[PDB]
Amino acid sequence: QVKLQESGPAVIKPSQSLSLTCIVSGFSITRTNYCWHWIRQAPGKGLEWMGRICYEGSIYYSPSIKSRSTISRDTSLNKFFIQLISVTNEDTAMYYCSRENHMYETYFDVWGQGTTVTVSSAKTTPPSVYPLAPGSAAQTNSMVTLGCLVKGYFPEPVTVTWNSGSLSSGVHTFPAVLQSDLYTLSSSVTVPSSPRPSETVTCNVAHPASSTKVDKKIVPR
Amino acid sequence: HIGPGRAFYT
Amino acid sequence: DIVMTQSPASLVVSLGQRATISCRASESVDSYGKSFMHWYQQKPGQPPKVLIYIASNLESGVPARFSGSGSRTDFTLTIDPVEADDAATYYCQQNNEDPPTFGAGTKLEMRRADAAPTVSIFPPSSEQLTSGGASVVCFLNNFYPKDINVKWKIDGSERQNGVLNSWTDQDSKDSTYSMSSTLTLTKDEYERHNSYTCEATHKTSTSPIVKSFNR
Repeated sequence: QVKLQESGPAVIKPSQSLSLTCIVSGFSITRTNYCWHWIRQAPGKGLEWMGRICYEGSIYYSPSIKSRSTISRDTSLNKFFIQLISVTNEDTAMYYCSRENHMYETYFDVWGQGTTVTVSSAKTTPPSVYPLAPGSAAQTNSMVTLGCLVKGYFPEPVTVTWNSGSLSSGVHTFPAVLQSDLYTLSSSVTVPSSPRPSETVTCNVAHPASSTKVDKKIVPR
Repeated sequence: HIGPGRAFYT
Repeated sequence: DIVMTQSPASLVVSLGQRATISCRASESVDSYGKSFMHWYQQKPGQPPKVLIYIASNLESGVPARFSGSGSRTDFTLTIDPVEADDAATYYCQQNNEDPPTFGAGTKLEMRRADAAPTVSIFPPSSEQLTSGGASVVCFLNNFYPKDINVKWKIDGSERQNGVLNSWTDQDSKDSTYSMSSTLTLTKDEYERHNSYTCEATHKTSTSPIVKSFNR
């Protein structure tokens, strides 16, 4: 039924134009009453409203963005956009588009996933995936933890799954942390000690800003 | 002018 | 325009209990005799989810235990009994006049019985060593509460620095936390020392949980 997908650049040099695109899908920009909004949330902060463009073209901007912003749509493609001129680090945030029934309801009922945007002069560098296999220890109760080390990539984010989504339980995936403009991340899966080594366990990491996708099977040591 | 519809009042 | 003031900024409530978040608006958010302010919930790395709209009305799916109250300038979300899943930030928003505005968020973290950490230590993968680098990794999984201290003792010596720490957010099924430490060494550095160890010290056991290996 409705889908919204934000797309934009992972990274952008300071003092350049951020331009995002929100792609409504399976519902039209112009059905009456809906207004289409942009909301951004700077990391570890609150949602902040940026502006809306209502189904029939009325636009409205948060003062703060007003004079460095331009919200336009494209009625034929069924997508809308926003341009943020002369970005700085305070533009680094997660950007969301959502939908509002402005006549009967007043609230944001559909929201896209949100892309992330990092304003930085750094280079997007792809990730090294290293398997974490228990250094030499079987008969370790009935469970084994194994993990993946995803070291040195930039900008955020990374997806990492285990056995392509099939291992859903036991997984932990820890926030990326910085090592002077480079990220390291890690994920673990605990599994009963019979499917590892016997069955295959693989972490799958994808780091879309560089279109790196690597699978890594955790073999014993 | 407040409330619903506010936006496309016109 | 209206400034939306949520309070408390954060709070810890135990399972089965009641939490009361409140959101105050600098001016009335009312028109057509309805209060046009809504509450949202945002589990981490999830878009906000509507919970309650137009001050009292519950959105489909949101369980019984969410109660939207108040009017004009005074509004109260009440979750009782709190459970697992509600470990999240809650925002209230007005959308009665331009620009619409959000509260600052209230983080609900919530209380369970103190669990102790399953720690796991993993040596370098050969791949990294090949590339001249060596990261030793210790997973201190599934505990409550979050305050936990890790000590990286290589050959008797706490290697003070060269270490990285990340903690999950609270789990939305068992309410725990988990964290990972990455001690990162030069190949050779690692290549000149037979033991490495992480010592988790934490409320549940007075005795630091030690785990180690031969280089």
